Amino acid sequence: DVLMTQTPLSLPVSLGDQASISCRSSQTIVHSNGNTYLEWYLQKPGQSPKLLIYKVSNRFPGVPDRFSGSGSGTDFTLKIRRVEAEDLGVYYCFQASHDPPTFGGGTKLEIKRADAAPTVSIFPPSSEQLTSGGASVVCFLNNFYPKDINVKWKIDGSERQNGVLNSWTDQDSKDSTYSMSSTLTLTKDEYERHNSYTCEATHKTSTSPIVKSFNRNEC
Amino acid sequence: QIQLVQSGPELKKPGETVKISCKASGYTFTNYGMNWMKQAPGKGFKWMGWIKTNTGEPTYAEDFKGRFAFSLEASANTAYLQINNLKNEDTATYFCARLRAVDYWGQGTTLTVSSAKTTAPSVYPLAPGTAGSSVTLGCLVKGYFPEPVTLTWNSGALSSGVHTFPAVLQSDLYTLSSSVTVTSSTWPSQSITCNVAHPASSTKVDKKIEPR
Ligand SMILES: [Ca+2]
Ligand SMILES: [Ca+2]
Repeated sequence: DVLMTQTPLSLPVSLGDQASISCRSSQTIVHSNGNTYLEWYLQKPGQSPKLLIYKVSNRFPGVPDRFSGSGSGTDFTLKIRRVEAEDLGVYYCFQASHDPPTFGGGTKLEIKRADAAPTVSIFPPSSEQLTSGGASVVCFLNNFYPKDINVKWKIDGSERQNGVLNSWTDQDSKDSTYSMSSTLTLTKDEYERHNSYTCEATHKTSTSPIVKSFNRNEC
Repeated sequence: QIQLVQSGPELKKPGETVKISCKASGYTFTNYGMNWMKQAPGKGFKWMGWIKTNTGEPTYAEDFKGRFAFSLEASANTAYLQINNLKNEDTATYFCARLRAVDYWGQGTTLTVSSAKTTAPSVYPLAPGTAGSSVTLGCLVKGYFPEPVTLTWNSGALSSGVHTFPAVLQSDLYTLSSSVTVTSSTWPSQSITCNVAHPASSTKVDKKIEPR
């Protein structure tokens, strides 16, 4: 099996800059007919892969001139001339020269943008969840960059670690930020034993934590 | 144009058999073989094998010989993938793709192999919520199986200021959420509605966000 090592594993680049993805084969990859069947694909979190480049350097219809392929031997490169936001996704090289055809592991392209602090909001369980015996406290941290952020829950002043579920969006296509959802699930009985619920976020954009909180008796 | 249309997502129990269809149009089906690819949850594409569309002669990758069968109906411009005796690790998205050197891909068919049953979600409105400049509302979609759920706001009418978060497994069941940010001079006088669809269980839920 020919293996395909891609480099790098993820690629942060600014708009307008240019990007280089490398794909290295563990054996030469000339087919018995003389051609090198090396392809590049872009996959977006939405979709199926779309062909960019076939036979090393040929562009597929409708792929813009900004993408170009080159290489030889065991060493292949995809260059992305003028990075646009639409170029977000995961790039793969692929060889169909020797069976089984094999893929590279993928490179993740991220858009490098300026730091942005999260906008944090907090929501107590709805009335309707509480009748089911359940209580999720939800905190949204919206539109921030870079992706790295820590979120802490406190209950009546006390850090709570278990029952916390986090979820990140992919990078937005409009503004290149990330968002995240943090949920603290409790029984109704445990939810009703405390008064104050706090969502605290530590982001490189500030040394002080952003705190959002509510008291069950405040409104 | 050229398209490859695959059948929809599937839930099977370990041990069962799936057949997944790949329907081509836009070209002479019999001139171009059809590949099958597996994308396991996470990263990675793996080639399963190919089938010569004009003779129905298949070729399987080493790791795919035995439980897997390629077939065609020509006859219908359809190729099929059957997977027998399903285990956990057959959980993946399956693609058909045309040409030896491969060019066009189908849109993929996700297979979930699980003994967890089809289960409808509950939808909870998240209000701030009752009495600046900006308000953020949300929707909690709790306890469904399998993926996916479709979540829109109003009826697609709100697209701006929307974040829908990927589903996470919360003891056997999925949870997802969505937030939407609107002008404070909008809500609560213009109604805001979270519309949830769970095609597997045929659930359609509208939940109005009421101030608390
Ligand atoms: Ca940028
Ligand atoms: Ca099941």
